[PDB]
Amino acid sequence: MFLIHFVHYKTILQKYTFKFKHIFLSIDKYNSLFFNISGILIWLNIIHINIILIKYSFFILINNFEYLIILIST
Amino acid sequence: ITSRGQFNPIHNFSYAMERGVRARDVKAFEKLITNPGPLRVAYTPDYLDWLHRCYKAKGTYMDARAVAEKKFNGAPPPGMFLRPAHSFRRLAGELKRRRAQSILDEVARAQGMLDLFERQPHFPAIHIDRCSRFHLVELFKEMVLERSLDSNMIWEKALLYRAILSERKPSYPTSFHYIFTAVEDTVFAPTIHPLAAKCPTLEAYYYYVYLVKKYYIDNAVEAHVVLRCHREPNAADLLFSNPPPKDDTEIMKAVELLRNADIQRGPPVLPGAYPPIDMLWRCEENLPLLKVLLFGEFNLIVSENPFVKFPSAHGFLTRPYSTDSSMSLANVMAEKRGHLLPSLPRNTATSIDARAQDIRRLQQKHHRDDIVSFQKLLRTPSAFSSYSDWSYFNPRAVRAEERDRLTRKAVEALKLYDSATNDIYRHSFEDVQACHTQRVTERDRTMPPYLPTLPHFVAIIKKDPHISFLLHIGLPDRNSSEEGSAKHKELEKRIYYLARALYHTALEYHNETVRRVNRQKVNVAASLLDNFVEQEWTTILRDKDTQNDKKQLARRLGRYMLFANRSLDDTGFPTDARADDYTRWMAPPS
Repeated sequence: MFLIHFVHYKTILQKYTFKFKHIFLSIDKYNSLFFNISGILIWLNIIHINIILIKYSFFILINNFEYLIILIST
Repeated sequence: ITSRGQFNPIHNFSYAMERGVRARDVKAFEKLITNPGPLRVAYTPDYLDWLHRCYKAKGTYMDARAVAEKKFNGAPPPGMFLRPAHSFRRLAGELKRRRAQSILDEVARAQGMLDLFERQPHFPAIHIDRCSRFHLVELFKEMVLERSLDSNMIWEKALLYRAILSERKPSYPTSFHYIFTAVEDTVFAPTIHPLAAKCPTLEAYYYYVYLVKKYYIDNAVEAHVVLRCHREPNAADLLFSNPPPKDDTEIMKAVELLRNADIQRGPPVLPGAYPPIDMLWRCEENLPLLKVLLFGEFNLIVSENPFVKFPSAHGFLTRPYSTDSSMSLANVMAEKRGHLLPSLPRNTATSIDARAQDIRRLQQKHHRDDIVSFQKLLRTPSAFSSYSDWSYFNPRAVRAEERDRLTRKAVEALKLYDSATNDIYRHSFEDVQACHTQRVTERDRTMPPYLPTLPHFVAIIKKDPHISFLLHIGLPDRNSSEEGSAKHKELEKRIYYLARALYHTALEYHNETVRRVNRQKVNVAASLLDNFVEQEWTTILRDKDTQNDKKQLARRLGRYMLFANRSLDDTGFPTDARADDYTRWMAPPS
């Protein structure tokens, strides 16, 4: 039987906060140092030189993977 | 319930309308409104209209309610259903309504009666033509006598009313004529003797005539002002009137003329003593004078501001304006600061004197404009309301408290009337079927056993070992000695303050602005309590071993934890939160 009619209180208080980072926030990426390329030399069958900026080059990279390439002041 | 310029019924229409007596024509209604018994209440046309309309509406109401109940052999709120008659809940509800409505009715009429003998404008004239010694004496002892502090002022009041009635005779309306019978019929004690102890002297009467003629008194109101100011050392100054008073040559001449003209029909000093008050009410001889007195109070009261006519008496009768000035500030501040502090550096002295002047200027500048703006702001419930704020001065104005008591009684009655709604009417059955689907659960779905309630906090701050010790044992006994009762009162009072503060913080906890302020109230309260406890504790320990005595018991309790440095949240319990967080929440306002 029913004796009464009432209004339904509830305590919805969130007072605690637990947020956990999903895994992919910590995954790696590939980051690189970046300087302005002053020049480039490519050689595979035939050598080719491109010069963007002529200055005394303070750093030089050599990379052999497919074609021989030399990145000047890179 | 009443506000300024509200109409209230002094009639009971309900009694006759339940018997089935109803009026149709306006003549019938006028016949309904006239008291047979001695008193005659006149009305403004306006109030009379309002009352008429109300009457008609009550006719229609009782009619439609009765017709509804003859058809069924009230009308529910929108989503509701009528419980059966002869159901306990409905019987209770209806009972509640009967009682509440009787209360509201009585209150309405009581406030009407207050209006009637406070001489509100819509009750322009109370006529006494039909009264006999009983009615007159009783009216006198309830209205005039009881209220008055001073006995001797009543006589003055009487003679001055006699003088005003006698001098203003042409301008009065026809309905007043009867009262003049009583004026010519007044009995005076012979000039200097059986009536000497019973009645006042003619000399006196002519003094008051001098006053009506010299100050142009038209009213019971200006009467009131004059009668309060005239015996005082500054009299000429207080009572100096805006149209300036006539020169005493003409006046004393016209008084000579009246005195003489009234002899052939059969600077005057303020008069002497009069016979003891009782004579006035209990001697047949004074009966006409008494009559005048009553007529003087219940009529002769007009709206007008007496302080247009007597602009200098406003400060004396009612309080003066604060913007109106009747040493240097620096010297005052020096006097408060005492001799134990350095005298103000004379930079700051000079600076403060400068402010004192600028403030003087602000006062003088805003004095008029504030007054004007204030009345204009009142003429426009609304923020501005009251029992009495009226522009005009009423010497019989009712005490605010009598009206407030009624109002409070009426608001209880209203809440009672509102209760019964849920007893008489009910929700749809299946709505409560639905409602019982979500059960009440102890843990979540029920409100927590600690709500903000004053005894919850009083208990919390009395639950502390040190304060519990101070209350019971520590202080010298409350009944035994005087220091005991004194200390006890103060400890209790301080607990109480800190409790009220915590409580009001708990209620408003959610809204930031109010919470920071209430928080400052907690700080002040707790600081007071802490200083009292600390002091009394030191006293206990110093005051001049034996096993388990007072001092040992005290030293066992340890260090007293200050209520200031306590961190209690909304529920009156110490916080879950980190100290840095709690501190930030409760920080002072800016």
